[PDB]
Amino acid sequence: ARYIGPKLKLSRREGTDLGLKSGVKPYDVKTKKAARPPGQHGVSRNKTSEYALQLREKQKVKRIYGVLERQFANYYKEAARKRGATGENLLAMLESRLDNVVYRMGFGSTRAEARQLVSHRTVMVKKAGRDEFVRVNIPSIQLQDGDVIAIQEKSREQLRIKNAIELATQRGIPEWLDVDHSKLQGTFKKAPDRIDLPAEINESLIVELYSK
Amino acid sequence: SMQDTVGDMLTRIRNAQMANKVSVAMPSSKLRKSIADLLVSEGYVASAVVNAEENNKATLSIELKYFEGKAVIETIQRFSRPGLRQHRGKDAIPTVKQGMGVAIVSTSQGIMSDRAARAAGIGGEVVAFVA
Amino acid sequence: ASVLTGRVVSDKMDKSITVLIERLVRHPLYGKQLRRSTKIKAHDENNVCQQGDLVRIKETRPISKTKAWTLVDVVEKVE
Amino acid sequence: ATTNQLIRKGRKTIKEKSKVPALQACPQRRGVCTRVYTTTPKKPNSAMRKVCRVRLTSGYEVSSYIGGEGHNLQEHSVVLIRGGRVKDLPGVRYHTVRGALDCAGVKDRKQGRSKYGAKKPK
Amino acid sequence: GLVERLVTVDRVAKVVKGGRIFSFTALTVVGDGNGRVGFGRGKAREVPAAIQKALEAAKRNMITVELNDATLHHPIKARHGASKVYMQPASEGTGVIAGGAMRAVLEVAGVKDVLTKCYGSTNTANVVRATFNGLRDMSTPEKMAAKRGKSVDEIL
RNA sequence: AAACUGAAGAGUUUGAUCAUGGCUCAGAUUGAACGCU
RNA sequence: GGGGCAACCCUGAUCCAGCCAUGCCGCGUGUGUGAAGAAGGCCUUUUGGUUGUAAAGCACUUUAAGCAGUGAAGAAGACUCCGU
RNA sequence: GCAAGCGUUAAUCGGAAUUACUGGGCGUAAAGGGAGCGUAGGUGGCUCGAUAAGUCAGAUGUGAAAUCCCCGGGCUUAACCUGG
RNA sequence: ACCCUGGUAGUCCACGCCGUAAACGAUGUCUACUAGUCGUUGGGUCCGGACUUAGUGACGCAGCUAACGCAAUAAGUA
Repeated sequence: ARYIGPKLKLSRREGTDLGLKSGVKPYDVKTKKAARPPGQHGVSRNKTSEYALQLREKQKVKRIYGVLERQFANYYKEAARKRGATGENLLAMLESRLDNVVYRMGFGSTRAEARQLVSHRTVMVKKAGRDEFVRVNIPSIQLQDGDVIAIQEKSREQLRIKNAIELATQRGIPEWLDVDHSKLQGTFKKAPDRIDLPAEINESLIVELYSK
Repeated sequence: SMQDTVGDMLTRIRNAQMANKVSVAMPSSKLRKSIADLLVSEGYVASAVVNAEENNKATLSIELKYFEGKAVIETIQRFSRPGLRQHRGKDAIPTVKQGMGVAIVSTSQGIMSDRAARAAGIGGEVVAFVA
Repeated sequence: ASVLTGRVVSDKMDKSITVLIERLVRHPLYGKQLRRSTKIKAHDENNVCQQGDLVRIKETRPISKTKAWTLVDVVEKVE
Repeated sequence: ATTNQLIRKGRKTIKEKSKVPALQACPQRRGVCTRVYTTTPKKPNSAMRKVCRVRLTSGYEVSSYIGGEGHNLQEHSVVLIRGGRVKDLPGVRYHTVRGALDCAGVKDRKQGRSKYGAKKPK
Repeated sequence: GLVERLVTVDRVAKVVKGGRIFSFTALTVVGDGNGRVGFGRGKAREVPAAIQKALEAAKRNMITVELNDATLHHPIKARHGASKVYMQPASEGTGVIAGGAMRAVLEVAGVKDVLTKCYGSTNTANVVRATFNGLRDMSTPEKMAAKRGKSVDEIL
């Protein structure tokens, strides 16, 4: 499954912009309500507890990338087992998802529209070492060091892809990704480092929550 | 009566340092001297000299050390007691204070520190933990 | 091949002795070694050794219902 | 509790018995109602709670609690009994399953419908 | 530039002729986040005055702890009365997995990854004090070597 | 090269406290059953 | 695997198909854009808040399912013929 | 908050250091036998030897495969399969 | 019933049973070590004192304890 309902009341529950709306308007203009959480009361009394800043920090990362709990608790299980820091191996698995990468590269206005491109067989992946361009319809493919992404010839004249590039340039392009607008082709050169993503996400709260 | 000669030795040292005594003395023995010699060479006590007394008896005197008015030997506990002996292999020697302390090990090459036994790749009876 | 040593606690059978072998089987949870013992009936063809002796016994083909070991050497004898 | 004392006697913990013996380690058991009555709870609070005494297929005859507002149980009603005690009711350690066999789901339930065997309203 | 955090606020009572006099006790842990930490608990009739009084009692009960740049140097087992605590160093990225009382002192003292477990009674005041004793009694390889008159290389 | 990574507590006895000590809870798991879907 | 020189026969082993959300895993039920912030519900200090960019509208996309084609690999080359 | 599932019940371990070997207690919270002698048993002073059973180390054989973990490889991904 | 006046078993003796008490220091026995002060019992050795032993007490450090409190006759360290 995936979350279908309104997107600007997710951000509002987190208290920050989640990039769930393409950046044609400022975040405080698309919703204009983003001071109070959604619903009747929203901004009120009661002192939030340690568990609440843990749940809300993990709910936020899940909402950013669009991954549900069962697929996201498997990621933490891969990141714990894996050598090195858990909360940084987790942020790499989520940034190495094929549906996330065709949005960091500029073919999707937002991850939900980049999820709609990978799933609808409009994005080809080529594993580094192999020479064929397989078509894929699995958003959760973990890219590796050297994988090359390319848009399908049938859907290379997409009117929604063409403006997703325009709008990405303002947002910028990461350094661990090499994009080619003319050839509608990219390259997952490297998994992103911890200091290449926003410092407002506190991954230490995520690892803290998955230990009861 | 007394059935733990090694435990008596450590208890004498533990109480003497708790009482800020300059030195601790007890009847001597090769096993006691071997442990006392290791404490000297590990740097936990100043010196340990054996004085041969009459009637084929000996006295082992150990000079204790204090750092900033505190006893150098913070903890000295016995691991392999007579009621339950503890022998370990070369890879099962328990460390003391993450390598800072000494686990006195009785190997076939004599009493020596745990770091020495691992270097020699040899196990033995872990007789005490001193830190 | 497979020799075992123990004392003789009984020798009142014809061409047969009971040997008490001691072992130190260690407790699997508490680590203390408990000294246990089993009575093995060996075959003494000439019926020479008495009770209280050290005897080596080796496993062989069974000679009786509950006897499959044989005496090979008497290292020690009653004082 | 020395080492010699532990290798002689040894620590013996005791396992607790089941709090729902009539089920015989089964999630639910079916039974026949032999009495459908009401009774009063213990000291702190007051009510008339609905209880049915049911003879189960396991040979036990226990009393289960009919939860919800309204029911349709009488003598010789076939009901599913699950575990779970009622704190206010002494000697009641089972709940009758609503909607299971003869017991009907709570008529006008809307929120916690699956706990009371009520279909989703169209 | 000091980090303060409140551990618990409890409502206590005293009995008099007319009835009960309710007061509030607050236990805080103040720390630099760079090795300096300290706890204190204050009592007042109002919660804000109990919190404020707890902070001042903590800023004067402070210690400096030499950490292993992310975590502790060696496993620690300490106790205050009936609360027994235990802490051991953890790898980087593990995080401070601890109970609310243990987490407060460790997080504000600068520890970022440590494995803890509280035994005995989990009274917040005594657990905070038992952890405080363990952090103050914790030793450094440099201090151990200098205590024996040897070098850190001579003492692995 | 690697197999070497792992440890959280809470509620409830009191006018209040600390301790003791039971009970309960948050986790994981299933050849599962049942209810709603 | 059993029988036979083989041809071949037998094999509810096995290889598959059927039923079941019983479990694990994966995908979907759309995506962008949309404000005097529509109506309806709910609260309300009776006029504001909230459902809420949510909806409508506008522009797209067709994974899965459906329809139509095409189409590997699971096959070990038995027999028969030639040569050594 | 989960999601084609979600809850409830049953059941095991956990949390429970609440049988405590790791890792608890016994003046007053439960807990020292009324006291002693003593059998089996447990444990046991110093020094010089012998032995090598315990202990430690090495080698060799064995510890099936699967499973677990590590490094890889194939299923579009994953579950799955798989080489060392 | 408490109080009063009487009063039998018992209390006493011999020989046997019983085997229990808040049979308590509510603290098993045996070792070694760890500031000190003041009593007291039975010794001993010195010069009215001093010292040293084996008991028996009152205090009081460190240490321990939830606290009370224990504290060389430990509930301290083993």
